[PDB]
Amino acid sequence: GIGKFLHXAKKFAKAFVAEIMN
Amino acid sequence: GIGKFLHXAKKFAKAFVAEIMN
Amino acid sequence: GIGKFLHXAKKFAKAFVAEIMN
Amino acid sequence: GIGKFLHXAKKFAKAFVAEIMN
Repeated sequence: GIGKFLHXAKKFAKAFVAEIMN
Repeated sequence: GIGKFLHXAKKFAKAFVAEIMN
Repeated sequence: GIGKFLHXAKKFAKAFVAEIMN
Repeated sequence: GIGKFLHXAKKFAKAFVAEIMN
């Protein structure tokens, strides 16, 4: 899905942000 | 941590790929 | 009806997202 | 392209107007 794909990016965006913070 | 973060990357990678193959 | 209208909407959403990525 | 996307918008607008005008 296109929804799946974008709600994919959002998860990775958030994991990225959590991690640069650590 | 890393595992969780790569396993974020992995899901985005695989969803990005499924999306381009439609 | 609804099915045809929603599937109008879905085509715009897909074209919109494509357009912003290109 | 822009042509494709614009002619996405047009189909959506036509589907919306036709839906909502009952």
